[PDB]
Amino acid sequence: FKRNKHQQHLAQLPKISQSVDDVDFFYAPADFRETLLEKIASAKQRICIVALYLEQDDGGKGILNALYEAKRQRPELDVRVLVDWHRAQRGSNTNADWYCRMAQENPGVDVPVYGVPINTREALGVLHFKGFIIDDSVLYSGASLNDVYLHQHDKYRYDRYHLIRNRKMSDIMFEWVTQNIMNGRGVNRLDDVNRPKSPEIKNDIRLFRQELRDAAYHFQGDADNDQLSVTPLVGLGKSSLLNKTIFHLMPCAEQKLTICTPYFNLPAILVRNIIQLLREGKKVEIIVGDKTANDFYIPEDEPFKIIGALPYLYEINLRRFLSRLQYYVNTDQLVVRLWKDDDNTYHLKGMWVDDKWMLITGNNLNPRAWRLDLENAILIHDPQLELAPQREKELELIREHTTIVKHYRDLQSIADYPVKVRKLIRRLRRIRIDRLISRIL
Amino acid sequence: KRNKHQQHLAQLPKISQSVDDVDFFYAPADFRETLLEKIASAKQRICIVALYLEQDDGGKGILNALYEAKRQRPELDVRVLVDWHRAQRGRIGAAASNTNADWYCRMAQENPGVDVPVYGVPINTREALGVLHFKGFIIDDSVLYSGASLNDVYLHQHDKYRYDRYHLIRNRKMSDIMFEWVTQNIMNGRGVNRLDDVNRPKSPEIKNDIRLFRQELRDAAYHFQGDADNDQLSVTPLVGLGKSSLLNKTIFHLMPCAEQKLTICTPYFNLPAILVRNIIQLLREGKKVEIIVGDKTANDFYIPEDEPFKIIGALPYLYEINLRRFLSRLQYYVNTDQLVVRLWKDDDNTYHLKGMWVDDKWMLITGNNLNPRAWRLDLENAILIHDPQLELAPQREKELELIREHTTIVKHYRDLQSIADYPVKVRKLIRRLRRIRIDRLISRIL
Amino acid sequence: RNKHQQHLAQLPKISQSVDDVDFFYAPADFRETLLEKIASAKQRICIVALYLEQDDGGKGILNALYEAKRQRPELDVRVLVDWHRAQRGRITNADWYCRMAQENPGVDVPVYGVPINTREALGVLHFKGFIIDDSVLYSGASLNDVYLHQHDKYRYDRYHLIRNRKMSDIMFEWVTQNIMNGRGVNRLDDVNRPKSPEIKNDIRLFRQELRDAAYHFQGDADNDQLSVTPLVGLGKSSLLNKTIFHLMPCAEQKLTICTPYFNLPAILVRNIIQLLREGKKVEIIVGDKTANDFYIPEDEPFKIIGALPYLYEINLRRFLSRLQYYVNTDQLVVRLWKDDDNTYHLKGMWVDDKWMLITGNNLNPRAWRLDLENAILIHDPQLELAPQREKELELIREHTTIVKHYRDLQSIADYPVKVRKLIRRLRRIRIDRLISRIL
Repeated sequence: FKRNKHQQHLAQLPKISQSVDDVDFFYAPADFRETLLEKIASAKQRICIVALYLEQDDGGKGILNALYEAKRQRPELDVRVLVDWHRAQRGSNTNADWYCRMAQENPGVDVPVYGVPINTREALGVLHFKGFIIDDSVLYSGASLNDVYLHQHDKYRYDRYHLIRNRKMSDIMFEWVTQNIMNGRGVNRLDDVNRPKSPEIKNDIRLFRQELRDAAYHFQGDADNDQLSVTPLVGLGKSSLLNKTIFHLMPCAEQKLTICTPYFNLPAILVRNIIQLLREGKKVEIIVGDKTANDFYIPEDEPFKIIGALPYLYEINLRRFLSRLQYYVNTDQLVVRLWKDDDNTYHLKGMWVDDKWMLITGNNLNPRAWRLDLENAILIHDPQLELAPQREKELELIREHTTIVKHYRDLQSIADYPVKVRKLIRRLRRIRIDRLISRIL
Repeated sequence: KRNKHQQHLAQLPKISQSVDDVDFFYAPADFRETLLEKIASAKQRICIVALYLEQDDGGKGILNALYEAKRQRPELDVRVLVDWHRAQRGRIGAAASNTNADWYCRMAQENPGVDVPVYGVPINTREALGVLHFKGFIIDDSVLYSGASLNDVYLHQHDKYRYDRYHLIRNRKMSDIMFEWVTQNIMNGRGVNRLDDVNRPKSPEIKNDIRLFRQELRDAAYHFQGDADNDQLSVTPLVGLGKSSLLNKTIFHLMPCAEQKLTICTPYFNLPAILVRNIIQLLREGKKVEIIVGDKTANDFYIPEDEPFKIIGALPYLYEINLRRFLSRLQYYVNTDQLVVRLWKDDDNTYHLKGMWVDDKWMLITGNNLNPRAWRLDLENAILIHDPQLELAPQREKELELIREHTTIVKHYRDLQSIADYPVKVRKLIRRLRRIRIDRLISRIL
Repeated sequence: RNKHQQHLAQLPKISQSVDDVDFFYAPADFRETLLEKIASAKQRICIVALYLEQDDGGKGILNALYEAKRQRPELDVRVLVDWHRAQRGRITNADWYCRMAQENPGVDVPVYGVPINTREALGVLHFKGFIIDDSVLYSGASLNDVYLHQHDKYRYDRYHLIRNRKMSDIMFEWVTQNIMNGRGVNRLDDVNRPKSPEIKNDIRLFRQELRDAAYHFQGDADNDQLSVTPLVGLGKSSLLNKTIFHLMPCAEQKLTICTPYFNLPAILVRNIIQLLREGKKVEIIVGDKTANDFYIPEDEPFKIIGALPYLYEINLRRFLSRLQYYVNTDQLVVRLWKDDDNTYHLKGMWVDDKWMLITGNNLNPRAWRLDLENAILIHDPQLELAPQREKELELIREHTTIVKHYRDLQSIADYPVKVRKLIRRLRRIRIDRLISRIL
């Protein structure tokens, strides 16, 4: 009788109904900045800002000042900021130190900044939960809050920006954050000068992480599969509902799958899916950054550092992949795009399934995100093509700064790389550490 | 003044039990009929846990009786739980075909409206590393407890049988504890998946779910308050996974409490060293030990010497080698009439007896094969009957009478064939295995 | 469920094996069984009776007790009887208990007197039970010639042996704590035993302690299996009395009652009438006046006490009179037991085929307020005792006439002259009503 197990998974997802008028796309980091400030000013009930980090720079200051200002003008407003515990406490003078100063320089005005530790050490888990919850809306982006993400000062970091007004969804997400994160073990205020040091809360974090391993949104679906819907998703570790949905989503492409990821480093299981689609005669588009649009890339004139080898390693991944699937490139089934715009940086994430599904997420679609980090998403089901104008405009602009790679040879090989890079990579591959690196970054 | 072993048993929580509410059955056919009878007359719930439920006449009989009872009483809570991996393959070496899970799907389609869910329990990511050896048919306020799975031979459909043990125990509290434990830990556990769903996942897709599930199971135990002292008839349900389970500890402590005699049934003689050490201590203390195992020919992997030999048909021989090695070392105790080893054999019927008798006072009924596999890898359970007043004596004795009826006593280890006496292909295979020391590995995984 | 079934459903119940319940059908068998169990006892013998008489029958039992204690000095032997009854003739035993103790030095068989009230007429020890190891041999019988059918004349009672560790423990332990170690219990084998007035205040405090002494134990058995529930009570609101009250309305088919002296309290009569109205059946088995132990043949010199059998007959006739309609519809059946000059002492209650109350309770106002009473309640929902239940009722009925009409019972006019005059005198001043509340 029934459909294949992949469509079944998606058909039976709980779905919240959504008005087309209540979904607003933004196409540029500057618009995103201004929208965030506007919504902070006009907020009436609550502001919940979850980000990887909020930087002690002009961009980040702008946001924190706007938060203090909104709380001053409406002291009944429920303002919370949640960032990664470990990231906020490292580069000299840290963000956490700055959050402390801010709280002292603004007495009476209550703007709590909580640090979420997803694991005992940064390398083993970070807060990749995304969402600015403002009243009945969620402004959802992969962006953290700093100069480049907000396009202060002339250089930018490209992300995606969607405002979704939806009482039920925002409640579900606000409430989930309240119970599981804010009131979770081992969450600790970063605006407290006496905040513990990581070792002191090590055991709290272990128990916290286990609590998170099966924390999921719980809500009843109110929408069928014939109408515009949104489905919030959250996950930590291999068997999360998010990861399962990402896995099942890809095979439902009857025509074409599109993927954005900053660092091309797909887990094997998602690669196998890609290859199956290509074999079934479908289309697959993959939009990644050029090595030079990576934020770790160091110009060849400057002093080379160890970390500036990452963009090269991601290129090697892309070139190996393309190499194996050049046949499908030639049939115009597989399309790989390299984004590049002077020395601006690329941070696009997401998944398009035909014209019907749009995953917006913080998920970099790499092994790290699949096991270690706390990830979330919104899954937009648009079976009636109501978002078609905006979907198409967004893809138009994403592609605008892209080259299509028509041949794996168009990508530089290790031989073409600078000498220090070349030596480093050969050393790494000798002892097989390249494989480990790709599982932790 | 009590030794640590008796202390362990004295302090076990125990549920009280009426002698009138314990019914033994002595033959696989009676067990079949009793199961069908209880399915018909069930009023509230039927929970069938088995290793497998086979797509054969015997298994069909049972599944049809389940559908029929649910049709006549739609409020009845019917569940079937079998091993995830076992349900999705043929028997070993036989021509891969339609699996049980495929059949469970057909059944559900051919009986719309009638809700008889069949769940697959994966105890580990691969069959060889954990199977569902939990046992129990929970029907209302009773548990019909056997080692038997549901197929032709276990149920003595069609003239050939597989000998197991069969006890019906009516006890509200115990059945509740077992029904509730299954509900929470298994049925609602991670990585349990319906086998009557045509779209059921494949093992690799749920691999991580199964890993987390197994860890949850590693310390899942019955929790209940004992209502009975050590002067009255009691039952104590036990469940375990892995070396330090409460079951395993109870089995370990149980054996030394034999003031007179310990009796053991196991299908495959392959005792872990720790249980062997206990046996030897009993023999040294001057006590008696009876061990009832199958002859090699009563093993279900045994292949008649006329037929084409296959690799798997070496297992009965390996179990015999284990028995012969054991007896060899303890021949002194055989001679003093302390150690008694029995070989069961009845034409080409097969032997699947499990359990432990401690004097006339304790009776462990279990699915536990008492081998290293059961000790570490599989999800095992039991009921421990404490009968300090000898109220079950008629039935206990009748059961042992009939078990022994098809047995030879082995008076000398030499009465067992040596490798030299075995068929040529067998002999060559075994010598090859022992050369590279794989015999030791085999005995820890089967 | 209605409140009556609910009461019974929620009673704590001890499980019981059908193999461990043995009925006996005749007083002689009961004697022999008692002696057998005394011989073979290994741990304890606790004999509670109204009295143990200084006659051949009673001697037999006391000698068997001394003998068993001689052969096993570690055996815990106790005898408990009524304090007041043991220290008088019929209308003393204690003196005899003293002699026995002196004639058997070294052998420790203590005889305790239990006073349930300061005067006999206001409370007697109607607790019943011979507790022997893990069994209770339960009868209404005291220990004397007729109860034990020594010497050719007998007193009909009921006899059940129930092997059950838990129940016997509960009963043995309850006796230990509440009676044996109770205030105002005193040894009757002591020549220097106090006189009632000296312990009067002890008895008052004792009685108050007894007013809410009840068995405390956890039920181990559901309502789908054979069970036993020990019950004990003193006074109107005891658990026993409540259970007797609730038991009767649970009869879906038929209620059977034995009582030696027909003198039901009004509340139990009202229940009976409700059953009859609901269309159910009620069987009542009592003694003929001549099977009463106070009955004096009409040739012999009449004495005041020999009026009691007549008063019980008047009660029966008044009851039947009011319910003759139900006699006619074959719902109400009244049986008179009579076997030459043997006497009748049957007590109990059958509810359908499912419940059997065995008790010392005469089901009269005295037993309801004044005396220390107990019982065992057998629940047999699976009809496992059906052979024995039916055999017992068969033999009980064997010496019975069915009363088909209240007029078949003699009226006061038909009674001997001295009786007739006495009764008319009593009813003139309304003392008949008082008598029925104290005997």
